[PDB]
Amino acid sequence: RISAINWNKISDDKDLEVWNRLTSNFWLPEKVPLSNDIPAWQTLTVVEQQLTMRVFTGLTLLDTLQNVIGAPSLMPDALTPHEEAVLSNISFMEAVHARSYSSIFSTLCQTKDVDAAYAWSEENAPLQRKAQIIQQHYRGDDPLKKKIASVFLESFLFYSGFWLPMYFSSRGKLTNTADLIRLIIRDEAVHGYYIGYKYQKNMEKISLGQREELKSFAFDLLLELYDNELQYTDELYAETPWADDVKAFLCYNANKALMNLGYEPLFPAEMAEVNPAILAALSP
Amino acid sequence: RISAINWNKISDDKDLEVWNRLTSNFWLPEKVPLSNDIPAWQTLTVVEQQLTMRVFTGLTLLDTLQNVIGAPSLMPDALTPHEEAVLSNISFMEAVHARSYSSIFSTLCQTKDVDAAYAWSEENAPLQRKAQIIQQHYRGDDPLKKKIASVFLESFLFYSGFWLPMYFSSRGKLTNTADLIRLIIRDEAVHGYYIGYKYQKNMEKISLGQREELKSFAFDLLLELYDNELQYTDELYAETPWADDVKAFLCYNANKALMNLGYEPLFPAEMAEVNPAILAALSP
Repeated sequence: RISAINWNKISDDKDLEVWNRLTSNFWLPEKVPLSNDIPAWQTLTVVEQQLTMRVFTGLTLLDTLQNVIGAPSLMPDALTPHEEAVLSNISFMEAVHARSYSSIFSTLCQTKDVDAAYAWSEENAPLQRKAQIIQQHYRGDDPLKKKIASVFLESFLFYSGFWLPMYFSSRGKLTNTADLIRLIIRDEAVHGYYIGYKYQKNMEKISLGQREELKSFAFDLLLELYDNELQYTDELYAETPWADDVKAFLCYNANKALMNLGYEPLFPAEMAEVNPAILAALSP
Repeated sequence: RISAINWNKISDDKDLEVWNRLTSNFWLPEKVPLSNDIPAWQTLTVVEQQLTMRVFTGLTLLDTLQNVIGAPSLMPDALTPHEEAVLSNISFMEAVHARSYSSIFSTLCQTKDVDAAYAWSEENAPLQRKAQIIQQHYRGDDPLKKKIASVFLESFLFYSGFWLPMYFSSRGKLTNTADLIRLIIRDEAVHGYYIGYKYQKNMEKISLGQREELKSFAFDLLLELYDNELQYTDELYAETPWADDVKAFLCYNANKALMNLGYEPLFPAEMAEVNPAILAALSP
């Protein structure tokens, strides 16, 4: 029996707070003057241009997965009708994120190179492995594992890719593209926070034993994704000097993903130390 | 095997056209200065105020249904990945529509009266009947009937309710609320058009016999919804002089719903003649 939603009877204030944050943060890639990055794009080497297109196709895959499978898989497990509505917004904004990479490709890149990057992503084992792992949990019957997987997608699995536009930005290149990516991050960080909040809400109702099983599962999953991401990073950044920097940014974000789920960080400061210029590019 | 969406390889230009129309038309109820309708609200009679709250709770139910069940039920039947993305936007904007009625209630109405209207909608047989009929098709296994039902929801079933704010607007009352409703209509008319377009695309592939069965089904369904809507209208508008005007507006919109599916109108001009002031309020 479907009932008319009532936003003046909020059972969890967080639902309204996040509804408002996400909807007031609405944007489209057309609002970013991407074409002003053409000059900076021309100063990149062929290897750097290839890297960027490969990175971006990978991010597109993850946003597409989150739009088509991820956010919708969370809907049946919502605690409130307002959460269900927030999830529809999350799903829609994931399609906006995905669409934005095509906006970048269209402005900056040659079609032959973009198509090569799409094909490379179809064949890349580490990329397909992380897509597969997350998808498996979204298709499963355990609602708490779906939320863990979602938080790891939103707060960890994009960041090997987000590093690169932030790096270019710190060097005064592709600054409009970086503005777009910062809009994506602004969404993803709220998504990871909210879904992690809901994970913790749902955990309030389950047994002490299952809580212990899930913490242990969360740590194991993150370690496995982390290992696979190191491999993905090596294959992306091989012909650059940046792999170590990317890896430190992975550890930094891995700790945030854990904190969104309510867990202590796994990665020590010496592994998660990000160049101040990268941090400055994130929050300019 | 999920693949990264590519918006520079559009297989149907309509998908991009509608993506752009709907996303560029993004709005939120907070952008409408609803509180400026408080004075006009105070000039309405108790009977007129009750009518309005009842009308609006009914519309909220239908938007909630379309967000939670309707638009998502169409996703598995999409012809293209871009259509899937447009459907996520449609679903999200239906939640925005639903949320907007709570914005109106919060600004203008007393909570005790709003709650009475919600309860009245739970008990109203004609309202629950149209929700049930549409929901049955959304839960079925016939993708073409889902689209027919959706077009009738978007291009017909809201209009007994949309009449009232358009009427008030023609009389210089609740003009900000009417602006909000016009934003809702702007979305619904595009939704009905696009889903009707897709119905016709999908029909290109089916047998002559099934096409005949579906036309006959569409006419029967619309006649049945029409009869039920006359009853809903009688129960809403009983203590007003407006029932006949509302009914003519129903016939007018019924013909548009049919045209969105590619069919000829059923209702003759003498049944579908809408007061020019109402038409003017729709397109001011």
